[PDB]
Amino acid sequence: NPCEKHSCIAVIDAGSTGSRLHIYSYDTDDTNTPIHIEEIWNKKIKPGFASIQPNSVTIDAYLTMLLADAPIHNIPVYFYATAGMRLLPQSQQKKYYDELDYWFRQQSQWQLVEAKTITGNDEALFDWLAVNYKLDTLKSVQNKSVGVMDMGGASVQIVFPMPKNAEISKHNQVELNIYGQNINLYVHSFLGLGQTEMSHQFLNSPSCFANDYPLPDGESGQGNAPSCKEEVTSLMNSVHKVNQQIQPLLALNPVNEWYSIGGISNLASSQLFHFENSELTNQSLLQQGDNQICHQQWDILNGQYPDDEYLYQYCLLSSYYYALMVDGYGINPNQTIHYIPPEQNLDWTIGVVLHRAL
Amino acid sequence: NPCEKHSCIAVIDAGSTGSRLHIYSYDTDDTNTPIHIEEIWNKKIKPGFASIQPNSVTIDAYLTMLLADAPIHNIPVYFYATAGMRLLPQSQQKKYYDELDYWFRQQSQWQLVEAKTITGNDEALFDWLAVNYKLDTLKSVQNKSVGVMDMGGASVQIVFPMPKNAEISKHNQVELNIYGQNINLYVHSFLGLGQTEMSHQFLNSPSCFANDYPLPDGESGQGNAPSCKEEVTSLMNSVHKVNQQIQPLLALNPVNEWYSIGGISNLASSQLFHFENSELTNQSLLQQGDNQICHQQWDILNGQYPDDEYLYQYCLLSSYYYALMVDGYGINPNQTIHYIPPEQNLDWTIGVVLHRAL
Ligand SMILES: [Mg+2]
Ligand SMILES: [Mg+2]
Ligand code: NA
Repeated sequence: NPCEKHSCIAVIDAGSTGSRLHIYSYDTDDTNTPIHIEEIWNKKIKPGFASIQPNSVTIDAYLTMLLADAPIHNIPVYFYATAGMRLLPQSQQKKYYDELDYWFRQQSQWQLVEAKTITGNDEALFDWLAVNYKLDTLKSVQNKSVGVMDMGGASVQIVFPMPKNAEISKHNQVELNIYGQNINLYVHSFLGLGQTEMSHQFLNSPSCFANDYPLPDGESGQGNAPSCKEEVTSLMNSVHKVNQQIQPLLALNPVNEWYSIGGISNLASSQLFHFENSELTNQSLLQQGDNQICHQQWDILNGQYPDDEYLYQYCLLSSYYYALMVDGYGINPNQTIHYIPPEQNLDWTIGVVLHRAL
Repeated sequence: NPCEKHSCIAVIDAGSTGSRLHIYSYDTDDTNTPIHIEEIWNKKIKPGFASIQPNSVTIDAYLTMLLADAPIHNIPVYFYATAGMRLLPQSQQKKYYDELDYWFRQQSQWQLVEAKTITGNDEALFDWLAVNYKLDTLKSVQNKSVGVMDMGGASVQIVFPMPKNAEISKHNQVELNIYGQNINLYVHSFLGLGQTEMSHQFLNSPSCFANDYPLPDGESGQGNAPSCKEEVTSLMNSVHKVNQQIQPLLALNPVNEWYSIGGISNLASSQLFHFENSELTNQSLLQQGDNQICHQQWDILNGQYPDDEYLYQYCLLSSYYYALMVDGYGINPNQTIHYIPPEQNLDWTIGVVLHRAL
């Protein structure tokens, strides 16, 4: 019974591919900042909140599925949506939040505090705080710079320490003081470069799929990860200018340790890829995708690995993470990238627990 | 009931943003080819079939909404999905068709003949047949080349006469004999270049939205249609290589008359754009988007035109159409593009009526 003995709050991550409810217990320090944060309940549902029809009945069914069986009810709730809602204009988002408001009113258990769409810059800030909280690097001044990448379905975030730079948009910088230390971060979010959204530009690229994979417009896969990666790079850099925006800031503000969350954790953890110590390199990721998926015969590979719904996309995703990290951000292909094990349930929502007290 | 005296079939265009049921009555000529095709019923619903969750209740609700009030039944039904379903792997699509098949087997007003996702090349063939059926150019050999463009939510098609060519993929060429004439067409569909998918790459481009439009990541619009157009061109050409694929073939097989269907018809017929004779030029489209939407103050313009859900996108759409047609396909900016009025309910489904028999 942790909430009779500690502060508890519920935070919902309403992401593009699904929603995750977390209930956290915590204590606070002499400034009322959260410490000893523990997840006491987790429930994840699909699909994305923004993908459902915005009406009375659909929203009731969704929230009921997300929330009903939660072992404790009478606590404060934060519902924060990310890139799936950001694909919609505010006028269309309002329908969702109007219905969501009404639902929390028909019940007297949950105490809805806020429900809104957060910007990609806020999501990146919470990404950094959540990871660094878990690493225990917040309470003392660090010798080393820790960067975080979050690989989502409709957006990707990157976030790292950088002193205030009045040449760069205020939207891409954040200054916080936490646990008595002053931290300055660069934040950026690329909407359209998440997994789902970017995949929709390459479904008819034979280099991006296993041999003989049936592409939608009737051609056959003929995988080749270096080729697929160059196609993805054109979207990263010719369209979004990822390189031009990010590389000069990392040159001048190098990151010593990189951590990633989001889909890359699942792929790295899957039966198809082999990585030690919950870390990878981009070079090993591209070579493994090239040999274990791109250059395999699809029907054979599909039969060997029956229980993985993302299997058909692994040539593409391997290629895409390499294009993003190496050709986009400029990270060296042999640089270690730590990824958080998916079983740990780490998303940015611990960031909300902390930042609201700051 | 016309179907007691004429052949009737139902064809459903299951597109990315909605499904449209059409019931056609027709007679046949001496070769059993349809003539005198008349739409006797139309019903359109949203959202797209691929956007719903696939289970018994949801598909029943969707199919009931689409079909249940048709004045005529006891007829064959063809359900053909397009790019919305093409975004999904066959394993996910299969769930939708298994539930759809069951729904039809559980009733007796409709005789399902086929329910399947068609390729964008099939969709392009049907786009050309539907338009030329309505122009009455199919019964006699033409001394004018007619090209057809279909602007969808997830793909765009282009299709035009081109003699059979051993160097072009067979998948991009179609030969058919109709009404005693032999017609060879080049077909192409670009998955990811439809309006909805494209627009997801540019939601944070200030050049693509009216002044001060709130972009999702917190920057402000600062519209400029030529600048937006150049951004969209990088998707067209640096990613999809539209120019390299299409321009050489139009150079060798010039089109005399261009017809467009899909979203452009709605935009051009809206209260914000002014065109006569159901035709436009790319030069005028880009000018009108630039001056009438891009360079306006968002809140002022939104207050002036409350009744149009697409208004916020019109700076981006005018620029995207120009990027697609001018920079992608090579069409001269002063060349007339005819658009079928939206009231006419012309989509490619008339092609299905004709094509079966050939
Ligand atoms: Mg996420
Ligand atoms: Mg369509
Ligand atoms: Na997309």
